[PDB]
Amino acid sequence: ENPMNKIKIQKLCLNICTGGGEILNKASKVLEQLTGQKPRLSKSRLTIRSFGIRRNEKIACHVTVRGEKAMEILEKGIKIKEYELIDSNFSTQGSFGFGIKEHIDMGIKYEPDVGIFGMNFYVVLEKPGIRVSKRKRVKSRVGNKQRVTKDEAKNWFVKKYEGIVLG
Amino acid sequence: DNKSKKSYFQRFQTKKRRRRLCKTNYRRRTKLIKLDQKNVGEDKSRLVVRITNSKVICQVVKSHLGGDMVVAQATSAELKEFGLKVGFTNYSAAYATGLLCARKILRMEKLDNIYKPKFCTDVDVVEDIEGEKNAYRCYLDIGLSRNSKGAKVFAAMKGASDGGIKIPYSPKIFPGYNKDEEFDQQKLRDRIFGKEVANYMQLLKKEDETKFKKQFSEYIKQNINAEDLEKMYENLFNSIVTKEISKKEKKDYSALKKYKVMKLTKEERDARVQQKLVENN
Amino acid sequence: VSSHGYRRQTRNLFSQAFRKHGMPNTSTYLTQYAVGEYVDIKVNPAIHKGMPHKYYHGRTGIIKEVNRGSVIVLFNRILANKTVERKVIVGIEHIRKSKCQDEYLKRLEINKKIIEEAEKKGEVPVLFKRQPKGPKPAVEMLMNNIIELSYDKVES
RNA sequence: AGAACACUCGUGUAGAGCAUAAGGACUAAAGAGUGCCUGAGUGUGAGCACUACUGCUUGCAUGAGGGGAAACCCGGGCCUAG
RNA sequence: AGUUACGGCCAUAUCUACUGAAAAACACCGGAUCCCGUCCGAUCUCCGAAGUUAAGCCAAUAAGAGCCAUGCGAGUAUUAAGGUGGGCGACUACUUGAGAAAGCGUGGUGCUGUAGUUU
Repeated sequence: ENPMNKIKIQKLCLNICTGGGEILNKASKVLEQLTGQKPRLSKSRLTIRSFGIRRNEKIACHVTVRGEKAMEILEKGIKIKEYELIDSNFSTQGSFGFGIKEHIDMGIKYEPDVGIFGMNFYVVLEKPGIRVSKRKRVKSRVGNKQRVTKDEAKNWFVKKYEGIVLG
Repeated sequence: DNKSKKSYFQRFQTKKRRRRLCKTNYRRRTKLIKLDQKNVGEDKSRLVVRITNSKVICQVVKSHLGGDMVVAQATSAELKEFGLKVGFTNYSAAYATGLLCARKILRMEKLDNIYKPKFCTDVDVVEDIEGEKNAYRCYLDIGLSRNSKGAKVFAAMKGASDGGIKIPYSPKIFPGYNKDEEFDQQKLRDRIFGKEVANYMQLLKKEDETKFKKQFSEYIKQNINAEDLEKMYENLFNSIVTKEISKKEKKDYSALKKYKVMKLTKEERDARVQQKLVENN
Repeated sequence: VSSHGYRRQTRNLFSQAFRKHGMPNTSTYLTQYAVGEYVDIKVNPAIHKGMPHKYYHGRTGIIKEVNRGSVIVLFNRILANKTVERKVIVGIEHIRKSKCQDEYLKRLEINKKIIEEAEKKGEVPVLFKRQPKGPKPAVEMLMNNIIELSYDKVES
């Protein structure tokens, strides 16, 4: 087969949303354990009385992982979801996402004062050369040859983890 | 939404060519080149430094109406004449190229014998010798590259200064600067003569000899060792200052015009369309 | 009633042309000026320093003094039925070199040859004046190929 | 977790913003962020708006002046009122 | 003859699909010890050559969209001067002069300056 032209992970995005006070600190400590990083707190775009959100108030924390560490977390999570995904979960862009309701399934000890949180996982796939669209000098749009398509993303998932993609 | 209607295309204004290509910053260029109306006969020279995956380029350029004129040029790939075997995009190779560039200039102007070289022993700007002709003057053009402490663009710039050209600079940008303390110049000298890489080579042989072979294969092929670098670089600098490279010859590669493709005539284009209708019916 | 600020009534003037927005081109900055040249004012709305008053837009005058990034130009104006000279300060981004002397300078180059020979051989120059177009010329015609014209078009 | 919560990928000539009328101006910015500073210096000339008051443009000299690697810029507020 | 570095005039150069490419370059590419900067060596900064023409850059193709030119529209629309011209008016004929636009047809699809490198 032709080298280059082979799929990889470029990014895994993790986010927890918990609008309020000390809850965000309690949450942040979790992300700081699952990955060796300090996560970025994010703030409310609008003011929404019903949801209990003032504008410019912190509401969530996220962290982005790349390289080897990404492989461990993704394997750890797809197990929790029992290798089962729906055709809804894949985009026209070569990316996919799922959710988890209970952080303790990723293995960490309980500590009853910390609490129970869920988490979103989102995964972005790639082929070499993407740098052409991100570098400062001579920045250009990539060729259709080097994108990742909806079918390819499913094929990669099936191959790599032996999972089942339901219609 | 946008690209769905004709009016989008009809009303659109294109950026200038070198902006579409992301090669030039026009706001920076204008501040750098704009003419002073009272200083008639002033003819500012830019020192242009650019770094490619393969090589370092120094050019000295004057901006004239209709197009920029290149006074002189030097490239790290030419240092192969003086026996440089390795690291053509290294911090040392940046400095060496700026040194080479300066000498070629001062020879043309015949200032060469008045303003002598000075290998990296202070951080002052070049100063006009009394009773003789003034130093050649230039200003630095770094393009789209970022300014930060220890960027390779500033190495070439110190090369040129040490070579005898007058550039205004502040030492804030060199390794060995301190926020509220005197300049530690041994750190600067260290990098110029390649200590930074020797120290990496030495480390890897203790850590992982497999990774060492992967990281430094080209060096191994030349039988260079970490110990050899200072002698290598001292020789390289001296030779630049001492010798001169042979002139280039001109040749007509005209015959390679065979490879150029030529556009279809009207007569052909029409027949091709006609055939396409008939193939369809 | 109308007002009297410094940029009154300049909605049409002092606006960019279609598909020509943005800052000036390099040629603007690399042009050198000298005392005694004729120069022509056209304001660039994107530059906010060194703008002249809108009366002077599109007028041509003569350079009196030259500074780092601006010029002083002499103009004449009628006020209270008398002629007044005015000295206008303008930045170099709002001016272009005038073409108004072009033909005269060519004519001077021809005169400069003749006026030397006129000392050696003649006594006075022929001086090469322009003349307005004269009467219609004479013509000799072969008289084959006649074309007839008629009110054939009825124009309902 | 809903019409409307946070995070992403692709398109995106301005359909946004620019405290305060209306017009003009602005896109690797003049918009949004981040760093440092108090030039919202000091003497003294020449001019533009129908030009007194007022507002602005610009010259020369100085500061144990600022910001920037530097070319450059700054004696209030992007320009036209307070 | 191309390319590459720095440019000039700023779409004949744009936008969308497809296809080609000797040499040398230009790139993608392999790491983070240091200098430097990030939630994140993705970007920026540094140290490298195991791979690859798949991408970009360059070039061709398309009764392509858009842009540029020219012919026609057309002596048409409008307009300066004039008369004891006409009309209740609204407006309009004539005499000596100046003179368009949209649409629609046909052709084009970057040109050049200084230096460097490659049969």
